[PDB]
Amino acid sequence: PTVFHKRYLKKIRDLGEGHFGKVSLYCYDPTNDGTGEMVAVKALKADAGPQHRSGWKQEIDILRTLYHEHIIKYKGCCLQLVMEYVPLGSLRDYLPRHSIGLAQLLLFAQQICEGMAYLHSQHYIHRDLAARNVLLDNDRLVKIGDFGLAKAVPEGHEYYRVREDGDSPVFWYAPECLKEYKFYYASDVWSFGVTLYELLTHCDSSQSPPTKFLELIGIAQGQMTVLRLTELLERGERLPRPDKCPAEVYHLMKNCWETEASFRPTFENLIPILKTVHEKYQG
Ligand SMILES: Cn1cc(-c2cn3nccc3c(-c3cnn(C4(CC#N)CN(CC(F)(F)F)C4)c3)n2)cn1
Repeated sequence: PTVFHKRYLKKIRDLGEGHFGKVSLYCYDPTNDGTGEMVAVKALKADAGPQHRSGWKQEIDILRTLYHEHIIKYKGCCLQLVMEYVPLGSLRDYLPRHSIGLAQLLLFAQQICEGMAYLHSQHYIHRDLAARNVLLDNDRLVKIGDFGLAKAVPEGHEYYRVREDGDSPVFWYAPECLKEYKFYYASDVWSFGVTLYELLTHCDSSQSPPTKFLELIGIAQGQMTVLRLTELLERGERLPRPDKCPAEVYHLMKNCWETEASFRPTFENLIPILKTVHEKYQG
């Protein structure tokens, strides 16, 4: 509802970009003095089609109505999406550069669950839960930073019917997404399991989910990369145990990766469990 005037928005640097989105850092200086507040501004790339353009207002309305300590703060519009600047950036860019302890990773893991549990309680599915969409406020504060794929689950259904795209993050997806094209709340849990794997590997590119699943599938599979991913997943093949990752944390990852969606923990279930595991490694 807040209206930011384009003239006061002074671009500083580009922060990140997706297939049809771009996020840039701006100083909103109506004067020109030190008061100039730092804002993150998200806009639609020129190439975006009318499907992604129509679902952009819907994105803006999702973040508009989400108020949670582990969800990026919405500021207003100028359409361009004005949000808070989350100082240390994505975990994907941060972790390969800063060696963070196991205890802190488990703490970040917990906060992702609280934001995710809150999101699910508002009847929304994220569909893009990955380390790149989790922003670092400080060494003890994390936030879900992008909702480009987020969708409301229709009232009388337990899943959203997904429209098989090219920009879909298939290496973060559960088999029911890849095979039946249904996105359950339990499908975000599968992705959290992947995100936890990313945190535990410090977002190292050589150990990333696409790197690991392609070493298994092969890089010359024609139109069959998704199909071969589905069959290895249904054969019970999973990402390896991140080196130094606790055995119990791995079993919790593996349990987020149950082939049967119903056998997976909810985000609510995960919070008491991660709080305990964190407390354990905090000592
Ligand atoms: C020191 N330092 C701070 C930052 C910083 C701060 N903020 N504050 C808000 C957003 C960001 C980001 C940022 C970087 N990538 N992203 C995305 C994924 C997500 N969250 C959005 N995606 C782009 C599109 F699709 F939305 F357009 C990528 C966001 N980076 C980077 N280095």
